[PDB]
Amino acid sequence: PTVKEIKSLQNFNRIAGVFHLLQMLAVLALANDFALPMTGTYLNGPPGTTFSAPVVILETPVGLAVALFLGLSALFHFIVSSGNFFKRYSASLMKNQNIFRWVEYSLSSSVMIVLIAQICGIADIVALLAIFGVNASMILFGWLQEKYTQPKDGDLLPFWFGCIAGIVPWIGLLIYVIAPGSTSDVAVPGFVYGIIISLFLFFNSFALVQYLQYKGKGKWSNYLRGERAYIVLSLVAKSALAWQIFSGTLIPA
Amino acid sequence: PTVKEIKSLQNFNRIAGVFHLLQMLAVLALANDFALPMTGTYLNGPPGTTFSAPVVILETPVGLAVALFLGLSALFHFIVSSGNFFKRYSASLMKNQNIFRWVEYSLSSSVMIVLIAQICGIADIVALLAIFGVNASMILFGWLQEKYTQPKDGDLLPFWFGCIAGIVPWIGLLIYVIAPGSTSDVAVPGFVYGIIISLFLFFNSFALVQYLQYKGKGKWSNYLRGERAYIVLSLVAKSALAWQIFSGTLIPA
Amino acid sequence: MVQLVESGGGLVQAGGSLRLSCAASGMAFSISRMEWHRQAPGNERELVARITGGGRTTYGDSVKGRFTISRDNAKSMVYLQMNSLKPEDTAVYYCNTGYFWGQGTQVTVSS
Amino acid sequence: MVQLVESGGGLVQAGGSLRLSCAASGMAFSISRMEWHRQAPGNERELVARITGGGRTTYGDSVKGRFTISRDNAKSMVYLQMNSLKPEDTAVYYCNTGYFWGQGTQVTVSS
Ligand SMILES: CCCCCCCCCCCC(=O)OC[C@H](COP(=O)([O-])O)OC(=O)CCCCCCCCCCC
Ligand SMILES: *C/C=C(C)/C=C/C=C(C)/C=C/C1=C(C)CCCC1(C)C
Ligand SMILES: *C/C=C(C)/C=C/C=C(C)/C=C/C1=C(C)CCCC1(C)C
Ligand SMILES: CCCCCCCCCCCCCCCC(=O)O
Ligand SMILES: CCCCCCCCCCCCCCCC(=O)O
Ligand SMILES: CCCCCCCCCCCCCCCC(=O)O
Repeated sequence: PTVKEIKSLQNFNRIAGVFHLLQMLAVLALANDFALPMTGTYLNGPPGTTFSAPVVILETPVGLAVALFLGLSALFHFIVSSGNFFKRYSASLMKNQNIFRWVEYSLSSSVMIVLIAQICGIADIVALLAIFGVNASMILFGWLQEKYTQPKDGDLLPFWFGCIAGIVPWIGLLIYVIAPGSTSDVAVPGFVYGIIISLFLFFNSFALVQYLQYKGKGKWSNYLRGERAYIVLSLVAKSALAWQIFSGTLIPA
Repeated sequence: PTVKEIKSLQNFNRIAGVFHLLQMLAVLALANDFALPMTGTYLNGPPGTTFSAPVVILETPVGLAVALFLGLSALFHFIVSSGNFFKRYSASLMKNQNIFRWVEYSLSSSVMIVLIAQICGIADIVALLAIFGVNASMILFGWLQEKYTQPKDGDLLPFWFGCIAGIVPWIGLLIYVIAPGSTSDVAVPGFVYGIIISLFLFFNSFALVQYLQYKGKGKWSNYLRGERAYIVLSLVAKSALAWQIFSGTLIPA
Repeated sequence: MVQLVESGGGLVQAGGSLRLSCAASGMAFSISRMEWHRQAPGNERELVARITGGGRTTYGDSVKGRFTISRDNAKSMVYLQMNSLKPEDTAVYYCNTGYFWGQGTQVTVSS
Repeated sequence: MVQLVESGGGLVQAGGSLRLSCAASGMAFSISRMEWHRQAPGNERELVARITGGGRTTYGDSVKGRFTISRDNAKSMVYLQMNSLKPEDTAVYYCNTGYFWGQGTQVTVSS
C-alpha cells in the first residue's frame, strides 16, 4: 500500500457519506406516522400457575429508526475523512486492521436486525434485547479475529465462533415464519419474504468477503480490495432495506 | 508445575464427579411431576394490526433438566480422569490452557440460566433461545481470552468483551422483576429473590477468579490455584441451585 | 372467529351529540389496533380514527376538533364520541380491525 | 378481577353419572392451569384433577379410572365427567387456580 491508494479513500468515503445523508433526509421528509409495539406478559401467582393478559410497554416509530441507521453511517463516514483522524486511519490501515468499521457495525446491524424481527411479529422486549446482544457479540468476534491473527497462516477460530454466534436470530425468524401450533387462516404477505431473503443473502456476502480476505489467494493478497468491498456492500445493504420497508408500510399517506 | 501436582488432580476430579452423580441420582429419585410452558403469540393480519391469543407450544419438565445439568458435569469429570485423555489434559495444563472446562460450561451455564429465566415468568421461545446464545457467546469469549494472551502482559480485551456480553439476561430478569406497566396485586415470593441474588453472586465470583488469575500477583502466579478454584466453585454452584428449586416447587408430593 | 358488533346511531338534530360503541371478540384486545370507518350514501369510503392499542390517536383531517375516540380494556370496548355535528355526516359507520369488518350503523343529521 | 363460576351437581343414585362445568374470567385461559378440589363434610380437603393448560392430566390416586377432566379453549370452559359413582362422594366441589377460589357446588349420592 502506497500513499496514493490511501489518498483516494478520502474521496471514496466522502461520496458514500453524502449518499447516506441524502437518503436519510428524503426518508425523514416523506414518511408518515407508523408504530409497532413492545409488550410483556406477567404472572399473577406462583411461578407456573396463572398468567395475565399482555400489555403494551413501548412503541417504536419506524421512520425515525430508518433515519437513525442511515445517519449513523453518514456520521462515521464523515468522521473518517477528517484530519488527524485520517492520519490514525492510514496508520492503522498500514497495520492490516480497522476499528471505525466495527464500532459502526455493532450498532447499525443491531438496529437492522431488531427492525426485521419486529416486522415478522415478535413483540417481547427481552427477545429484542437478547437479539441485540447476539448481533453485537458476532461483530466483536470479527474484531478479535482481525486483531489477533495474520493472513495465510491458516488460523480461523474466531471466524468460526462468529459464524456460530450469528445464526440464532435467523432460527427465531424461521420459527415465527413456519408458525407451529397456531390456529389461524391468514397468510403472510410477500414483501416479508422479499426482505428476509434479500437480507440473508447480504449477510452471507459479508461473511464470504471476510473469509476470502483472510484466506489469502493470489489476487486477494491486497487489503484495499477488501476495504473497498466492505464500503460498497454497506452502501448497498442500507439502501436495499430502507426502501423496502417504506414501500409497503409507510407509504399510504 | 511438577508431576505430583498434576497427579493429585486425578483424585480431585474423581471425587467431584462422584458427588455430582450421587446428587443427580437423589434428585431423579425424589422429584415429582412439574412443568413450565413455552408459548408464542402470532399475528392475524398485516404486520402491525391484529394479534391472537397466546398458545402453548412446549412444556419443560424440571426434574429432568436438573438431572441434566448435574449429569453433564459428572460425565465430564469422569472423562478427564481417564487414560490418554489425562495425558492430553496434563500436556495442555503445561501450556497454561484447558479446553474441557469451556466445553462443559457452554452447556451447563446455558441450561442454568434458561431455567432461572423461566421461573421468573418468561415464556416466549425466542427469548430463551437468544439467552442461550448470549451465554454461550460469553463462554466462548473467555476461551479466546485464555487462548490468545499471556499473563502479566496487561492485555485484557476479550475479558472486557465477555463482561459486556454477559449482562443482558440479568437486565431482562430485572425488567420482569420490576414489572413496569402491569395491572396486578400479587407479590413475588421469597425463594425467587434468594435464587436471583445467590446466582448473581456466584457468577461474579467466577469472573473475579478469571481476572485475578490473569492479573498475575505475587501469590496467584501459579495456575493450579485457579484450576482448583474453578473446580470448587463449579461443585458449589450446581448444588446451591439444584436444592433451592427442589424445596419450594417440586416438594409437595 | 372474530366478531365485531357495534351499536348506537340514529337520527338527531344539527347541534346534537352521539356516543357509538363497538364490542370485540376472541382476539388479543389489549395489543391489537382498532379503527372506525365512514361511508356516505354515494361515495367510496373514508377514515375517521385510529387508537393503535397503546394510546396514540390519529384522525382524518376533516373531523379534527369534533370527534373523540377512546378504548376500554378489561371489557373490550371502543367508544366514539361525536360532538357539534353538521348536516353532512349522514352516513353508515363501521368498526374495523385487520380486515375483519362488521355490520355498520346508520347516523342521520337533520336541518 | 378473577371470577370462577361453576354449575352442575345435585342428588343422584349409586350408578349415576354427572358433568360439572366451570367458567373462568379475565385472565389468560389458554396458558393458566386449572384444578378441581373436593371437601367432605367433616374432613379437611383433597385433590381431584389438574389439567396444566397444555393437555397433561394428573389425578389424586383415589379416583383413578372413574373421573375425567377436560378443558375447552375459545369458550373458557373446564369440564369434569364423573362416572360409576360410589356412596362416599357426598361432598362440595370447588374450581381452583392460583389461589382464586370459587363458591363450590353440592354432590350427593344415595344408596
Ligand atoms: C454506546 C454509545 C458509546 C459507544 C462508544 C464505543 C466506542 C468508544 C470509542 C472506542 C475506540 C477505541 O479506541 O477502543 C478502545 C479500546 C480499543 O483497543 P485496541 O483495539 O486498539 O487494542 O478498547 C475498546 O474498544 C473498548 C471496548 C468497548 C468498545 C466497543 C463498544 C461496543 C458496543 C456494543 C453495544 C452492545
Ligand atoms: C450495515 C452493516 C451490516 C449489516 C454489516 C453486517 C456484517 C455482518 C453480518 C458480518 C458479520 C461477520 C460474520 C458473519 C462473521 C464474523 C466476521 C463478520 C463480522 C464480518
Ligand atoms: C456451572 C458453571 C457455571 C455456571 C459457570 C459459569 C461461568 C461464568 C458465568 C463465568 C464467565 C466468565 C466471565 C463472566 C467473563 C469471561 C470469563 C468467564 C468465562 C470465566
Ligand atoms: C437449539 C436449536 C434447535 C431448536 C429446535 C426447537 C424446535 C421448536 C419447534 C418444535 C415444535 C415441534 C412441534 C410441537 C408440537 C405441535 O405440533 O404443537
Ligand atoms: C431447561 C430447558 C432447556 C432444554 C433442556 C431440557 C430438555 C427437555 C426440553 C424439552 C423436551 C420436551 C420432551 C417432551 C417429551 C414428550 O413428548 O413427553
Ligand atoms: C439497552 C439497555 C437499556 C434498556 C432500557 C429499557 C427500558 C425499558 C423500560 C422503560 C419503561 C419506562 C416506563 C414505560 C411507561 C409506563 O410507565 O408504562
